[PDB]
Amino acid sequence: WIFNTEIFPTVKEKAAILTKMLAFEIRGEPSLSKLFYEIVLKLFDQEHFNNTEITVRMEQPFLVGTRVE
Repeated sequence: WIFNTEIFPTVKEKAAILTKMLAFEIRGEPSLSKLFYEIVLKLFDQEHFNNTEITVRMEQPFLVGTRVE
């Protein structure tokens, strides 16, 4: 979903569906959370001075991602 451009009309729906994936470490699933923080890290990889993300990826899962043991 995230890593391509299409007629999906806004990126806030991608943001709201990806921000829900912070329950993987709360419920106790390490592998799904590892994949999720890998794709958040890849979203921050292909950006130097860019907004290929939306700015809520810099807000919640980046900051929780600096804590993930």
